[PDB]
Formats: sequence, C-alpha cells, structure tokens
Amino acid sequence: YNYYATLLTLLIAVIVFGNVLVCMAVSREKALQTTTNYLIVSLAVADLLVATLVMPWVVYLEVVGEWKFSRIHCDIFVTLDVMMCTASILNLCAISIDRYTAVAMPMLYNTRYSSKRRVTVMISIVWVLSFTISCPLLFGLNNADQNECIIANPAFVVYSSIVSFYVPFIVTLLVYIKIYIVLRRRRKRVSQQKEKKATQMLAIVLGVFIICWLPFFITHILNIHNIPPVLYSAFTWLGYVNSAVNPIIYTTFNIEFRKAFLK
Ligand SMILES: CCN(CC)C(=O)[C@@H]1C=C2c3cccc4[nH]cc(c34)C[C@H]2N(C)C1
Repeated sequence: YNYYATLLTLLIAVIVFGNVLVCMAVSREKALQTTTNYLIVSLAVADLLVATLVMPWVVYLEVVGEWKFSRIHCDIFVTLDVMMCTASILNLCAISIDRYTAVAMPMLYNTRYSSKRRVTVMISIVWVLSFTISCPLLFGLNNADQNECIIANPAFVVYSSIVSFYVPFIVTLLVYIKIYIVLRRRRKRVSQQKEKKATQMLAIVLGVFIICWLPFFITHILNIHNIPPVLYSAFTWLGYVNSAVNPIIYTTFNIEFRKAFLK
C-alpha cells in the first residue's frame, strides 16, 4: 500500500516543521530564553525525535506490512517509540507543574536561581524516567516474531502504560484543575478577556491531551484485560498526531512566539 506513504509523510513533515520552528524561535530571541520556554523546547525535542526516528519505521510497517530488517533493529524501534512518546507525555506533565508553580508559588517562580534548578531537575527527571521505562524492551523482553515487529508482552504493556500515561495523566489533570480553581479564586477576590483566554488555553491543552492519547491506552488496557484492528491503528496514529498539535497549542497563542515565527 503506497497510499499511506503520502499522508503519513505529510504528518511527519508537519511535526518536524512545527517543532523546528519552536526550537529556532526560542534559540534566536533573547526575550524568549526563559525556563518555561526551555520546558517547551524539551517537549519540542521529544516530538521532533518521534517524527525523525520512530515514525519512519511506522510508515514502513504500514506500507510493507511485515518486518524485513534485523530483530535487534525491531527492539530499537519499539524502545524508541515507547521512550519518545513517554518523554512527550512527561514533558506535558512537567509543563503543567511549572504553570502550577507560576500561580501557587509566584515568588519562587520569579527567582532565577531557584527556577533554573527546578527546570533542570524536571527535564533530567522526565528524560531519565522515559529511558528507564523503555529500557526493558532492549533486553529481549518483547516477544516479536521473525516476520512482525510488535510488542507481545501484556505484563509490560500494563506496567509501562500505567507509569508512562496514567499517573502523569491524573497528575496533569489534577494540577490544571487546581490552577483553574486558583484563577477563579483570585477572580472572585479582585481587559477581562485575558481571564477567559486562560480558561480557553487550559481547556484546549487538556482536551488535546485527552483526545489524542486516552483512546490508545484505554484500548490497550481493555485488550489486555475483540475490537477491529483499523481503529487500533488509527488510535496509535492519533497519539502520533499529539506531537503534531503540541507545538501549535503551546506556542502559537503566545504573542512573543508569534513575533518570532513571523520574523
Ligand atoms: C503497534 C505496535 N506499537 C509500535 C511499536 C506500539 O504499540 C507502540 C507502543 C506504545 C506504548 C506501549 C506502552 C507504553 C507506552 N507509552 C508510550 C507509548 C507506549 C507509545 C506507544 N506507541 C505509540 C505505539
């Protein structure tokens, strides 16, 4: 099937274009070099690595339908898929925690020396944790056959799905609704279109993260404890589309990012 090549190649190109523009914008503009924007750059790097390393072999699987490369190559492919997707999800959770620090710890957030240490620790933790989650697949824990490159371990699927998605998902959800409650509290305590804008952004980021990743993981848990395969593939491609949409929703609304993208 050569019909998948076009569509999936445009998806890869869209992801690469958006994340590269975010990285170039943050690097070039001195006003944009802040620690929250460095968390955004970490998310963009995760998405760019998804598009560059992981997705091209996923296109190969769709086109050829069978794995005609080495078995160790298949192991690298699956562990890279898990690692980069987990890194993207954990970067989203880190951005949520940073935005919470902005609202509930305004004085500590403003301090440069403490904020640098916080963000360097968060970036290190998310990347190390994604690597440690993905590493057992390198050990031949996956049981793929010679023809096909897939993950056939239900136990690893459940255990990695939990730590990689569910608890960062619950944490991000609780953190964002906490930010919403604090925003409403200060709105009651106290032009005003910015206050509705903040609500819009929280709803948009939550909705994108729910729609793109939740169906895939819930389908995995339901499967491991029948459903057709085409929607399974589409659910995986939705998770990949998360990487396409993240650099839009996390930068294109902010004005300073728009100026850099125009320039
Ligand atoms: C069809 C077979 N493939 C391709 C290698 C998968 O199932 C991939 C397995 C994933 C997976 C399992 C378990 C935990 C996880 N966290 C993050 C991901 C993940 C990414 C996720 N990708 C998108 C698909």
